[PDB]
Amino acid sequence: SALGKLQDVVNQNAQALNTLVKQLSSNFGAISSVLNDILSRLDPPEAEV
Amino acid sequence: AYTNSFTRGVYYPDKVFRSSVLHSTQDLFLPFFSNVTWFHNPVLPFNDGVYFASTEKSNIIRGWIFGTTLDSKTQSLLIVNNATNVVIKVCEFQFCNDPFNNCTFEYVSFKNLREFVFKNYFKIYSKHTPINDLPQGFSALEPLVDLPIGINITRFQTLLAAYYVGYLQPRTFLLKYNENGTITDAVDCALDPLSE
Amino acid sequence: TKCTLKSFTVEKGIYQTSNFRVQPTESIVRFPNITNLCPFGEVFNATRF
Amino acid sequence: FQPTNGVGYQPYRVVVLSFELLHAPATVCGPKKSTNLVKNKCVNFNFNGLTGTGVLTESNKKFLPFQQFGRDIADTTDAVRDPQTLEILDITPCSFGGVSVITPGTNTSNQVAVLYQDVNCTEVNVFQTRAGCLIGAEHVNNSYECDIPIGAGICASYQTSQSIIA
Ligand SMILES: *[C@@H]1O[C@H](CO)[C@@H](O)[C@H](O)[C@H]1NC(C)=O
Ligand SMILES: *[C@@H]1O[C@H](CO)[C@@H](O)[C@H](O)[C@H]1NC(C)=O
Ligand SMILES: *[C@@H]1O[C@H](CO)[C@@H](O)[C@H](O)[C@H]1NC(C)=O
Ligand SMILES: *[C@@H]1O[C@H](CO)[C@@H](O)[C@H](O)[C@H]1NC(C)=O
Ligand SMILES: *[C@@H]1O[C@H](CO)[C@@H](O)[C@H](O)[C@H]1NC(C)=O
Ligand SMILES: *[C@@H]1O[C@H](CO)[C@@H](O)[C@H](O)[C@H]1NC(C)=O
Repeated sequence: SALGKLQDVVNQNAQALNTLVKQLSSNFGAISSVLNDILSRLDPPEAEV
Repeated sequence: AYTNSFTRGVYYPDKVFRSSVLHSTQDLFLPFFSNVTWFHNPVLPFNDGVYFASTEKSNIIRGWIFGTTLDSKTQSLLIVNNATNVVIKVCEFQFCNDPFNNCTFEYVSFKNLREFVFKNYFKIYSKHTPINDLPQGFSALEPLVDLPIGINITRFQTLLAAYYVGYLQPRTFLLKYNENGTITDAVDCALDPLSE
Repeated sequence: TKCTLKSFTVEKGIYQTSNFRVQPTESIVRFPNITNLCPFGEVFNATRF
Repeated sequence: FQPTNGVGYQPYRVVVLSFELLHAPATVCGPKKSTNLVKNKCVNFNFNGLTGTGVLTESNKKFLPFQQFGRDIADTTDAVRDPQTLEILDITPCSFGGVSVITPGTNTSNQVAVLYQDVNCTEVNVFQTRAGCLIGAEHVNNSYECDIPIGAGICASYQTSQSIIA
């Protein structure tokens, strides 16, 4: 437990990367979090929005 | 009569496979240390789910009955084991108050603990553990059947040892998948400060 | 390199220019062995109408 | 119904199909084509439910009898059970990565050497380093001061008719 400083740098960067990745599964107010899914389901004009 | 649902009532909520990771999922689970209604006959409600269990010896418990009006007016599912096979039907029967039409569906194929979970279309989970008064401890439930019958249910009953009736609630848990993908332990994420 | 630097001369070094990316050669589709067929043989090849 | 009539009075058998759709999950669905299985190529798979692009390879993971997918610590698809023959395949996204252009100054020579980052250097005189796939530079056994840094301890330089050494 003396090496907390280095452990802290490693842990902080790991958590940043994991949050960045898990942002992929959010809708932000759109229909579906998958791109091809909206391209197939919704018409191009709606898919644009 | 009542008893205390210590730790039981956990079922693999989906089909994915995870190894040695602590997953955190929100769904309808049976709250830990809850109140189970000790029985040894009548109808019961179907609020949002059931934790039907049993500590049987000579298969006194045979089957279930579901449905809204519980007789001829709507359809009413019926699972039965008549010592041959589990003859499932969905025929809108005219029922008898002491047992022991269009059919949109059919099918024909103390030391026993047959834990079961039912919910809505219709899903079932089960687990058949040897036992020897509800034993503490932990055991997950594998999903053995799904039925796309679209029936509307609000009540149920039992055909004809003792059984118990939980009631699921929408509570977040914390599951411990082991390395084989087997749930080995869970933590009710709202039970008490330590658990939060 | 000359184009990304906006220059006609580049001093010695190592610059990053583009993004190597393999392309998906062919699509594939998989579904369980189709069985449990409908009994149309009983509707059309029935003895008596 | 007499057999010597014309086709006008001749009997006809009629079957009428009524496709009813109520708000139910549509149990009566048709067949689904299932192409052959190809491995070890960046392909665009669509298994029974899920889609995506990858490189399918025979794995050794042991699912449970009813499980279908596998996921990573970051909630990403990693293994799929072949719904026809129950063999569990992995999923490795086919390689991408940056492209760097090692060069002495244009004031010296027009020769360069490319470095594809993080590839097995068989997916594109051709050196394979711990950094990537170096293309266009001789591999010396010597060791001099680092002129152009690359990574993992490799350094390249323009030396003796001359060329680029790493
Ligand atoms: C419900 O649970 C409490 C404690 O959790 C217990 O004291 C009580 O007897 C149980 N039954 C009823 C009807 O309250
Ligand atoms: C159970 O019920 C089904 C449906 O009525 C019937 O076909 C079967 O013979 C029954 N089994 C026995 C042992 O009576
Ligand atoms: C089922 O019945 C309840 C009332 O008992 C009603 O609110 C609900 O809409 C019904 N659902 C279906 C699918 O019939
Ligand atoms: C996991 O599965 C293997 C397969 O036989 C079994 O031997 C082992 O006991 C299981 N549990 C653990 C913790 O490895
Ligand atoms: C660099 O360019 C200048 C022209 O501006 C030239 O006189 C000089 O010799 C060049 N040096 C080298 C090392 O190429
Ligand atoms: C590159 O691919 C070949 C053939 O697939 C393989 O034999 C070799 O081991 C690979 N290189 C590395 C570093 O894995």
